[PDB]
Amino acid sequence: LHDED
Amino acid sequence: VRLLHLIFATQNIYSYQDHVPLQLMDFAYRYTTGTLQDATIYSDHAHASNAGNAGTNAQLTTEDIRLAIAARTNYQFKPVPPKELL
Amino acid sequence: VQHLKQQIQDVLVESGKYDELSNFLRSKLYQVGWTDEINRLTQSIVTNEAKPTFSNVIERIEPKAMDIVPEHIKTEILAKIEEFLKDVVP
Amino acid sequence: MQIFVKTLTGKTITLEVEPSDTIENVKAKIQDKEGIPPDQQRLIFAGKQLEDGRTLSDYNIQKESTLHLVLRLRGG
Amino acid sequence: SHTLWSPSDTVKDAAESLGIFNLNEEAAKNLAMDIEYRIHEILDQASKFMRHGKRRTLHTSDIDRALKVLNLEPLYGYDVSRPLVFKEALVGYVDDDEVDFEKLINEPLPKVPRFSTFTAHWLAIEGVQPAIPQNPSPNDIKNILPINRGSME
Amino acid sequence: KDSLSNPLRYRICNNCDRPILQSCLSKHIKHQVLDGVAKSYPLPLERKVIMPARSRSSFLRMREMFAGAILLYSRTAVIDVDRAGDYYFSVRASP
Amino acid sequence: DSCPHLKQILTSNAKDTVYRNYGLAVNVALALKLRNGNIPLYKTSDGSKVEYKKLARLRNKAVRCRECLESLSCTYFCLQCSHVGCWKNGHASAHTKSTGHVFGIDSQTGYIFCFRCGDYVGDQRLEFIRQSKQGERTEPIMNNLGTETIIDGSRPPSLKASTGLRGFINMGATCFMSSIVQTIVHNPFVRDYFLSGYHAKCTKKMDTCITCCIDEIFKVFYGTDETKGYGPTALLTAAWRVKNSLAGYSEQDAHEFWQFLLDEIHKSDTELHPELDDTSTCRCITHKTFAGQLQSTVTCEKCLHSKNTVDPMLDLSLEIAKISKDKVTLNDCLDLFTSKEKLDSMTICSHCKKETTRTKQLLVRKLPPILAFQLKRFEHSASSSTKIETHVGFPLFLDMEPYTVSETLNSNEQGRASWGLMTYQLFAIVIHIGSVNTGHYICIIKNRDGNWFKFDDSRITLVSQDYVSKSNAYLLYYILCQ
Amino acid sequence: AADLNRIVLEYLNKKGYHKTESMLRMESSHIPAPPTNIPTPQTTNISRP
Amino acid sequence: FACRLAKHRKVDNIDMRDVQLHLERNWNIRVPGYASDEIRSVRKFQPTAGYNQKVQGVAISKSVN
Amino acid sequence: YERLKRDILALPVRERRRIKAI
Amino acid sequence: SGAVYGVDFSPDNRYLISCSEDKTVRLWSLDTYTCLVSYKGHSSSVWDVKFSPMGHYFATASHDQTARLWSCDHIYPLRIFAGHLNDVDCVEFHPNSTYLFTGSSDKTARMWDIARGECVRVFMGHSGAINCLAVSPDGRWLASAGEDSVVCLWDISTGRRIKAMRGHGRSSIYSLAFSREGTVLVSTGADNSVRVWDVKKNTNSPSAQPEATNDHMSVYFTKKTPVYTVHFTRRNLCLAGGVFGG
Amino acid sequence: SEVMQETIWDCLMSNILRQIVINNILQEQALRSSIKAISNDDQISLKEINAQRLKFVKDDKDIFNHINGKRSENKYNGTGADASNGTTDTEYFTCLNCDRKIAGNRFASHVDRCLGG
Repeated sequence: LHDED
Repeated sequence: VRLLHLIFATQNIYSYQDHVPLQLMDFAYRYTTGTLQDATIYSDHAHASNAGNAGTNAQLTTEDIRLAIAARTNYQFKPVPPKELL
Repeated sequence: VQHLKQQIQDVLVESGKYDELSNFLRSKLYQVGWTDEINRLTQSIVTNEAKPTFSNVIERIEPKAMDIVPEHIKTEILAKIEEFLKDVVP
Repeated sequence: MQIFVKTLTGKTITLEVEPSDTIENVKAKIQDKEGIPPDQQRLIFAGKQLEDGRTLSDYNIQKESTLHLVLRLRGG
Repeated sequence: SHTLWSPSDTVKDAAESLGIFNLNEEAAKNLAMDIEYRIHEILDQASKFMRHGKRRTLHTSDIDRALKVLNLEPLYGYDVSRPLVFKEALVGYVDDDEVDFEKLINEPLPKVPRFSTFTAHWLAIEGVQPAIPQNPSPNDIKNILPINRGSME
Repeated sequence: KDSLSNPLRYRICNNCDRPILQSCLSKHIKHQVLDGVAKSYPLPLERKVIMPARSRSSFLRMREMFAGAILLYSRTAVIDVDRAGDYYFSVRASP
Repeated sequence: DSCPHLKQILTSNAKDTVYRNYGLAVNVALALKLRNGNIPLYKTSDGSKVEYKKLARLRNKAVRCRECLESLSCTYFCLQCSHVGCWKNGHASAHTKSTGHVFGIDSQTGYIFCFRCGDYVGDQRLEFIRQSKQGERTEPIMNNLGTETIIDGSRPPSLKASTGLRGFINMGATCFMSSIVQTIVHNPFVRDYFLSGYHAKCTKKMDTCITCCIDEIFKVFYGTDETKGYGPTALLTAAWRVKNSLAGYSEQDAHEFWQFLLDEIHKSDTELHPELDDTSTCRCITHKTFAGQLQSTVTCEKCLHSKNTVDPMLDLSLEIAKISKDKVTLNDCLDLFTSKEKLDSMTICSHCKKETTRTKQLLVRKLPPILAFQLKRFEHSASSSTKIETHVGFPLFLDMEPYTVSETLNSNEQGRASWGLMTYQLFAIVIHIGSVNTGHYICIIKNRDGNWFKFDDSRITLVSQDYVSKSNAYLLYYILCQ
Repeated sequence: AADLNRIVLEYLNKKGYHKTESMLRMESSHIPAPPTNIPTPQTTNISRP
Repeated sequence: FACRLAKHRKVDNIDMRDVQLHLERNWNIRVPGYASDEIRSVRKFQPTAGYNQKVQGVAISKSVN
Repeated sequence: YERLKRDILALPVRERRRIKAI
Repeated sequence: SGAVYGVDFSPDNRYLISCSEDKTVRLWSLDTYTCLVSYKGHSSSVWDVKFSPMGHYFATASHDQTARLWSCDHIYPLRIFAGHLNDVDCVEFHPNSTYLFTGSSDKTARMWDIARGECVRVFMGHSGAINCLAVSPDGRWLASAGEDSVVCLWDISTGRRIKAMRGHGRSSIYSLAFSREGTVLVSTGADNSVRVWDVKKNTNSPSAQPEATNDHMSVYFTKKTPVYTVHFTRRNLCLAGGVFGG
Repeated sequence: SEVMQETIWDCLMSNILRQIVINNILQEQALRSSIKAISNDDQISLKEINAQRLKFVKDDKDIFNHINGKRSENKYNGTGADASNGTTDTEYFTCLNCDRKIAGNRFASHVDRCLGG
């Protein structure tokens, strides 16, 4: 997953 | 081998380069050597080897070959489409 | 002169070999579907051009109908005509 | 006399019969060999189905004649 | 037997080359079955790589990649140049020999071809196809009629 | 000869509507074998099926939960201790 | 529309001279004449014996151009002299410009060509029936008020009855009947027997006589008569009076119904004779059109070929069980039928006294004008019967060459290949959808101009040949052509 | 062909929220769209990313 | 794989010593412990006469003939 | 090539084995 | 690292994207001719990578029997689409840019909602593979090109092909394209020929304009060159690309 | 020999083509003169040649319409009853043996019981 979520 | 050309004919690919039949036959030889080698190991395993306990006599039924192949396809040979997982 | 062709045909008819060529060609053309293909092509051209005028219809059928003859029929009947000629021409 | 029956598979079998033997009897002999009951058999000779109560001689069936065995395909 | 790849001699050659004696026949039938299936398997994968290179004459890179994607070991030592022979040999037949060896020194230099540069022209102005520039004439009447079909213009 | 060369040639009687053949009108007024064989359809012996423990475990768990709740009794296979090694097996299908 | 140059001629004695010259010209191409220069004698070829006789052959006296001397099929025999000109080099056209003789007869077909128009004269009804000798009966044959006041008069077919194409409504389970009846009324030999009125020897009525019911189906389908369903209803009433099971209440076999109709036609021809004909050799429509003969050979292990038996057949029933598991063709079915068997029977050879298992073979001894085939689409198992539903590829043209007696016996001999091509054309198919005990029957027929039609009780529809050849054939109907 | 119609109609019979009414509308997957137009920049405005 | 390889032993029973072999064979995990099962065979590369006959035959085809 | 290929395959005695695998 | 199988341009035309068999997707500038980003979420070879008609979002097709829709800012995928029993040969976006059309070697075609993930429609036929797809600008029409050599025109709502253009001999069809206004399309193949097809011969807008099968205006042959693509310009003309010279 | 042989084949081929075309042109000229409003020939229920621009009798690619373009019952639609638009189920025949209107699909079963008498 990417950082912001 | 001419029969390899005959097998090529099944898939509409009559444009080979003549190195392919050598190569794929070499491959199948290698593959089946390994297969019926470890199947022979398993035929020994049913014959209860160690550093001297009994003899080694060969029958090599189909079940042993099935075992020796399922281990290979455990880590090879692109399997059935795993749709549900995906 | 150009009577060579007629004289050969006269030999082929009188010898009985013209019948054998004509029957063989017809038996092959019927069996490979050519006879019913020409009939369908003739009906299609009549509709396309809106005419049953024989002379006008024949000119669009006959080139196409000659071309529809399978290679196998054409070269087999040719080889048989050639063999009968090989016997009577120097 | 001997006659023949070309069975469902095309295999030909032989029967020992008299000219006077009835069609029922013939069908019984075919059943013994082929295992098809008589009411399921259609026996054809010379373009006709052979009818129970008639004899082989009624149909001009002679020595070494061949009968043709079929079944029925029903449709509406 | 069952299928192609007659296991009476092929699989027999394999096993008797290993050093066994007892391979039941039906086993070798089933083995022929398996190796033929593996052949069709690899062959379709290399076809998938073939029709991305948008070519037809399948080369060896196709099957090499097709191995690399099946988590299967590669196969080295098959160069396009120095072509094949399949020389004969007889025994009291086997039709196998390779007499392409016995080298001692090589000192040849490969020659570089031109770079890939493109040649534009003009074709099909407003429906009509010129034959004057780099184009064909009506020579496709000589082509094989299943191939290059149709002509309306 | 050539029965389908042209349509049936006939005329209709205007008194009784019968179709009449022309000859009846006046009286009525008064090698490759191996290509065909090479259809082997080879098979393998065994195929793998990528199926982890987690997916099938959650599936089976929730399955038997609902099965015991609504209506062993679940939909299960049946394998014999003998003659196994085959590839497809029958089913109990007990409701 | 009509040719104005011919219309100008057709005014009295000039019309009659044109009638005579067409009738004289057609006579040397008519199969049924003593003047016929090609076509009387058929043996190992359709065109042998006649076609090429030096004195009076069709090839040198009608297919030979006068001007260039070539033998070309496209030639025209003149109406105003004995000259013959070809199409290809324009020589018939050259004659029409030079001598003014503008009408020619096509030597292959008899058709009249007008070289001023550049077309065939095909539309004139007189011209067409004149060649078949009706020119002198033309005024009674024609429909005029002066026929209708005192005598019957004839009209051309109506547009929607001309080809006989009409549905037969299902009356319960009558698809086995409907499919067979459509094959029968589109069979040319049967159609021409009915339209010629050969059943004018009859016991009288469609209530009681099965052949009269079939005649009423022809009249209703191709002409104008009582009501569209009337002849099929009369056939059902007559079928009930002879055999309730085949009268359409319950599902039944199509082949059994085919044999039933042909036998009842044969019985009608027998009943209307003034004395009893022997059968075989019967002279009825059934036994001159569908009747062939097998030769059942017995070959002993010294190669003594006796005693051979001769078995009459109206159809051949062919096994498809091998064929279903092999290359799926009709030819392979025929090869199974004509295969050699070594039997289970008691054998004593007269010539050598060997008691070895005899070789039996079935071969065709006499071929019929119409060849009917039944494919045995059924097999018998462990106290049950099932249907063989497998596709079987049938050709549109069928050569019966390797299935005839004596060909097999000439293989390897000096007389090898002495039997010629015998080529049938496919004209009808009956198909079955469903199992061995329940289903439905559809007929497919072919007529003139190569057209194929599909008959599904009341529903008639046009169909291409390439969809017909994909059908699961049960019964196949083949008519001799060459 | 018709077997597919048979089987899918039996399916939709089993799907309780597919009655006989709307199952036939489900069989209207053989009527296509109407001929529509391209949005020229005469009337229809642009849209944002 | 262990349970399958135990059923292979033609005795419908428990699984022991098949795990050690499966580990030593497919993965590269040896366990120097409880079971002691090795190959015992050099896996010789010559059965009776006829194979080495083919060897020498293709050898002479290579060298001279 | 296909016809010649099948003919050469028949040149080998394994044409019988090829014929049985239908 | 590996061979390149697909490339696509930015409609603002200062960037460039390029997929390979080394399960990378990569981004380049065009004012310095330089990479900026790498992308990795794929388990096997990526065949074709195509942008959105607007920009910002791009999609890829692979041999892992799945397709991933990317953005350009975020480095790992946003959505993953899984409905193929074999390899996803090609990917394309419908002109609204809210749909994706995958086509595969399983002889089937599919449609996806980028937000939903799951397949709105499936089209089946075309005995053989698939290689290239196209969309007509107005939103009814997709083109299926495959080894079978028969172009098939599909209608999204029907799920059944409106037309079955027949031609092109017996060879793979590698590429194709529509017009500016959907009046005409173009196929482009490996039988060394390009083939303009009319499209409105029997459709819901039957433009006929009167005086092997029809819907075939003209065929332009080449000098033994298999052809690989096209690009209709703004104007009347096409622009082609082939190989092999003579 | 080849040129003479092609010439012989061409004379055989052209004569055969001309014979077939003459038969076709004459038949169709006769049908057009006889029926000026010709839309369909007599034809048969079995499909003839595949549809062309001179296809007579209504040909339906969809397999649903007969030679006059009318529906028979190739659609098993309906409302669960009265379905078929009324094919043979809603047809009747007057039986002359008993003076009754009989449903057409029941004529055979009616005949067996009626002709008993």
